[PDB]
Amino acid sequence: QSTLRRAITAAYRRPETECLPPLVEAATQSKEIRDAAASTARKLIEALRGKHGSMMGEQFVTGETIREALKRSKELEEKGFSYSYDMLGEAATTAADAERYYRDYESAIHAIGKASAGRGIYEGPGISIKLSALHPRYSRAQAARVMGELLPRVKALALLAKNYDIGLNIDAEEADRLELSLDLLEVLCLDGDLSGWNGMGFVVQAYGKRCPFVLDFIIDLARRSGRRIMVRLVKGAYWDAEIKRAQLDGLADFPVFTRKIHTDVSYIACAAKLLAATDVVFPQFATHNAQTLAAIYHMAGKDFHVGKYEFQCLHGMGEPLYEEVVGRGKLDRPCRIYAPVGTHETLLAYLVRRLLENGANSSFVHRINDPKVSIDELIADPVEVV
Amino acid sequence: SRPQSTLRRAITAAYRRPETECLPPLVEAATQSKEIRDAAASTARKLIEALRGKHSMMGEQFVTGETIREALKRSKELEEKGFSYSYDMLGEAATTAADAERYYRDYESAIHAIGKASAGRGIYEGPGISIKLSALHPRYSRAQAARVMGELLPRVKALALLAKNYDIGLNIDAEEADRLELSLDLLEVLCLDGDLSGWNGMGFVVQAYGKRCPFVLDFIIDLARRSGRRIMVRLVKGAYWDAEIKRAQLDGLADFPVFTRKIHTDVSYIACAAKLLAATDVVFPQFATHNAQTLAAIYHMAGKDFHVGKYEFQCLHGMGEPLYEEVVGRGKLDRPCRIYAPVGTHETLLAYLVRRLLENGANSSFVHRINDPKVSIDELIADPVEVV
Ligand SMILES: Cc1cc2nc3c(=O)[nH]c(=O)nc-3n(C[C@H](O)[C@H](O)[C@H](O)COP(=O)(O)OP(=O)(O)OC[C@H]3O[C@@H](n4cnc5c(N)ncnc54)[C@H](O)[C@@H]3O)c2cc1C
Ligand SMILES: Cc1cc2nc3c(=O)[nH]c(=O)nc-3n(C[C@H](O)[C@H](O)[C@H](O)COP(=O)(O)OP(=O)(O)OC[C@H]3O[C@@H](n4cnc5c(N)ncnc54)[C@H](O)[C@@H]3O)c2cc1C
Ligand SMILES: O=C(O)[C@@H]1CCCO1
Ligand SMILES: O=C(O)[C@@H]1CCCO1
Repeated sequence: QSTLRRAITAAYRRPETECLPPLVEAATQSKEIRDAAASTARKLIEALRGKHGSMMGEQFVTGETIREALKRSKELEEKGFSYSYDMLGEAATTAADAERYYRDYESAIHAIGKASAGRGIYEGPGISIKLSALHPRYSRAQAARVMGELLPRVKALALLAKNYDIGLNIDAEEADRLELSLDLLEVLCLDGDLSGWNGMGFVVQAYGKRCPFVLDFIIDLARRSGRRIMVRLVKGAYWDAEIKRAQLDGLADFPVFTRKIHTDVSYIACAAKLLAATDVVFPQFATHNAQTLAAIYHMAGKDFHVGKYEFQCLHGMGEPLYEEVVGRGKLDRPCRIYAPVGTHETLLAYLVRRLLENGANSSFVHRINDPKVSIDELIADPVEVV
Repeated sequence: SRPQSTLRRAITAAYRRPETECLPPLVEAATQSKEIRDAAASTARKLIEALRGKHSMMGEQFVTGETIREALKRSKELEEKGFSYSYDMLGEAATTAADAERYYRDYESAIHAIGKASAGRGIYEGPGISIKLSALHPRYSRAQAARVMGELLPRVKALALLAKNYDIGLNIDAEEADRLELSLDLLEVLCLDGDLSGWNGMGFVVQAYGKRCPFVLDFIIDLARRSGRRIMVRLVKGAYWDAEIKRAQLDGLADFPVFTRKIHTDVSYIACAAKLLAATDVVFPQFATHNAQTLAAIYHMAGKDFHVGKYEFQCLHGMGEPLYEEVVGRGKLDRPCRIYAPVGTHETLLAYLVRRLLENGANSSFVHRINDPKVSIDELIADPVEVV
């Protein structure tokens, strides 16, 4: 327990109207930055609108096996992309399923680590894992017991990632498991067996009210532990399910925002916090929204080196945008592709979240193709609109 | 004894009966002769081979129109070929009274439009409507059945009266397993309501993935006999499987209200089809499926005697037309098919579209397996009843 942890717990269901003022202030940019970002966003969107899958989900899977996915990665790697591979799987319901997912992650780390061949955590590939894949009652058992049995499995995977010097990211799932996953991150960052490795990564969801306070805790943890934690800032993939759970629970105040523009303001405010902490954390700005991207690109300033920060996108969604970003002819910033690996069976749940993401009228990836939506609207600054 | 005590006790007893105890009577009822199985395999092979010689996640292909007027206009082409329609004004799980009132008015306006378009074609040849009870009562899943019944019954009765006045079909869609009992009690009250006399358009869905399915059918067939209504019965597998599994896990159940082996649902469907085909005097069976093997099995089970009004097939808009173009029509199988036609926009599409992705994306689904290079035609035409 700490002042930083208390701020997280107190924010869990803080009224939405009380959450917004500090985010609005932090997301407010100078006129020079706003004008530059609007110019960059317009250029990106005009390029996107010069560009343009089925329910088999083929668009979203990088390969059936890690061997297949690694072979298919060379073309984009020399263009300036990197990869984070995800062996598909989540919400294990039996011990056998959790054991199989563990074996999949373990085998992937060996293949990815060998393929990395000493490129390190920024220039080379990494892996993403879901804690719900590794424990058979992740959401239905007591958090203390879940973390206790989960810890040795995650530590063993992190030790392999350290052996090869690759990144290992913990994906963020449902809101009620944020606290458990954060306790696990803290144990790992204080574990001397992992010293000298900066590959531990952690996702924080800007649609969540606790997001800035989680970031304060992580930034402080990185600074005191000496681990340069990789922090993937996302909006969030489970919004519809969080709303349904909160409505059923009789909750007046939800753990997530209910207006999309509030999530957008939260993201920019949290990006400002991360960009002020690049000494101690490695921010990873995961977004397909060209306005969000352009804002961060200008907020980050003129100084850049590989390892300072990166962007990220999902395989099958982000390539049109990021082909306008990576490379010396564009913005010369790197992007890491989240690359699902698996069979069609393990793909299904991930596909549902992609459908909720692509099919929502509020999503950038839907609006970019909507004839009713103007470029002027797409480049709007969320602080100015809210 | 309480009215229908034996039939009602059989439904309740089946609710969470162990799967292994449910299956033996279904396997026997679903067993067909070698001669019929050979003929059905030949028909299924032809249908699948056609399904490839003649021929999106965002699901524009699943919605017939944004308004009922638009949907009705777009229906003329397939009606000309011999298809019929059941229109669904998209929307469900009303969270407020205002939402439930909005959906009620959507349905009411749709019945007037569909009824005008029907122009006296009647309940079999002409279009109908499908409704979801969760759209018409706020917190349908949460409120006690006493409060839900007392407010929902007058609304559904009013819609049924409008459908009677135009002589069109009005079908109650089946939703989550925990609302089966309420919906069935509502069906009974409507079927015994003299104000609806002379109209056979009331319809009801039964889900063959549910353990209660044959016992619900027994209750419905008996209800048809005592009410004098020829109840339209849509036999489906079911659309909420993934959600039912998750809910039963969170409910702490040792035995779930749905089957967990996919071929058990197939056996259940065929057994229930045999029961319906033996009761066509008092119910109108509507076999909703996109599975060519299921379709062929029922086509042969039904035998050589057919007339429009005996039974029909059904399919979802954007899924079933390629298969049923090999079914409807004299040179094909000469059997009718009704298309379930959603009407709405992105604001009301989400829940339905999720169920379509889970249906189309699942490795166990026929519509996925037909495009799977690892699945032989032999496997697609195999009778699942012989596996068990
Ligand atoms: C590489 C990568 C990794 C990711 N990892 C994770 C992860 O581990 N865990 C996770 O949960 N997400 C993760 N995400 C995010 C998620 O999968 C979506 O991709 C992301 O939220 C889309 O945001 P955007 O900026 O591209 O799009 P935008 O269109 O700008 O934003 C869409 C987002 O807004 C939010 N939203 C929509 N409607 C509302 C509303 N009414 N009220 C409040 N908020 C709303 C949702 O978060 C939605 O996804 C990841 C994304 C990427 C690109
Ligand atoms: C016109 C029409 C109307 C419909 N109306 C309704 C309705 O009101 N309510 C409703 O719930 N459904 C309804 N359905 C059914 C549902 O929407 C699907 O279309 C249907 O279940 C798919 O069955 P199939 O025979 O086409 O395909 P198949 O591929 O043969 O069967 C797939 C089905 O098997 C079941 N299943 C999958 N995995 C398992 C498993 N592991 N264990 C047990 N069972 C499993 C599911 O029911 C799944 O949909 C309707 C379908 C049609 C065509
Ligand atoms: O699984 C999901 O949908 C998100 C995107 C990638 C990681 O977590
Ligand atoms: O809504 C659904 O998904 C099913 C199919 C049509 C009616 O009920």
